Amino acid sequence: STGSATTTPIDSLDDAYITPVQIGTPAQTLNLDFDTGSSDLWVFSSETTASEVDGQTIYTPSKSTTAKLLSGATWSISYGDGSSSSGDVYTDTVSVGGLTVTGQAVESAKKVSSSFTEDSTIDGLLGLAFSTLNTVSPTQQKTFFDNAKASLDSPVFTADLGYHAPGTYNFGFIDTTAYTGSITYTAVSTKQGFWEWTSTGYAVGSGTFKSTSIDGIADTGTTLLYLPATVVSAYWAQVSGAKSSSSVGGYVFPCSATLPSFTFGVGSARIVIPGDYIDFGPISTGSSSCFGGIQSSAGIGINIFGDVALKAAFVVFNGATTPTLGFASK
Ligand SMILES: N#Cc1c(N)n[nH]c1N1CCCC1
Ligand SMILES: N#Cc1c(N)n[nH]c1N1CCCC1
Repeated sequence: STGSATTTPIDSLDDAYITPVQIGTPAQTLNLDFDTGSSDLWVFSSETTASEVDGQTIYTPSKSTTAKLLSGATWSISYGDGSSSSGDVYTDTVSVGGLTVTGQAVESAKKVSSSFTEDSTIDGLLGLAFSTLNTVSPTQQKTFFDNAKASLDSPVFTADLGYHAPGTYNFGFIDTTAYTGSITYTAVSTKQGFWEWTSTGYAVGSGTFKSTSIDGIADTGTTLLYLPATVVSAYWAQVSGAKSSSSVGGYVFPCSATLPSFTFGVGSARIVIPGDYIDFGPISTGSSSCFGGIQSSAGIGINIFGDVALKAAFVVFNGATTPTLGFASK
């Protein structure tokens, strides 16, 4: 089998992407944030504290003839950025772009933190990292990909995120029309539960490529590109007037600037992020200070190849026995 679904930016800055997902019988369609940096499929629901719902579409398991309470199971997730959610668990039928999994764990939120409440466009998360990070207790549950994998034509999914435009998540096949040149594959460590790999270096603008190993994670659920402070300083040094602002929370730059591109290495290959992709707009409405899309990972403990990086590529998440990651230009 295969599946193919369109993923759409939630706003004009590509802060996140939402993908429609069918849950239950009859189908309840929710728009979920596909997240290769976490491993829980959780949703706003009829069980979510009323004051914590503000415009989201909710899953109502009592209206699904295929929903079953997973007795005794609870879940609780605290994301690196301080957001959180928790609740109980149903199994139900979940379909993405025509690919159906029966008995998928659908984690129903009883509580969500304010950042989730405030984003009316995101109805939940669909985790695509390794199932070892799944938070359901006392019996850990599998991700949608892990459940689907054996049935797929090939044990892979691909992320093709758009810049200020829709893109695609495919399951089970590689669309050879969706990229240019060749796909370069690179090793993955699953030791921390992530799609963790090592970039071979970087360049700023038309500058020389610096060969240096940068370990990090391919994380569709993170907006920005978080890299070591040395690398990030070298980038922003090429933008007149750029500075790191503790009050704003990272590097900002004059909105009148033209940003240089940023290149990252994948083996001997190179992925070029255009300068425009690194512009996250005014820090507040009407400001002439703009927020940068490349930021230091120093306070995080891991480098993160988030949407800013991934949207410059066609990315293959190869879930074979020894997983790998592939990147192509597009
Ligand atoms: N922090 C964090 C994070 C990450 N590294 N990947 N996806 C994250 N999400 C937080 C909000 C929903 C998804
Ligand atoms: N201002 C500023 C600043 C800072 N506090 N740390 N790094 C900075 N930059 C790196 C090159 C551009 C400015």
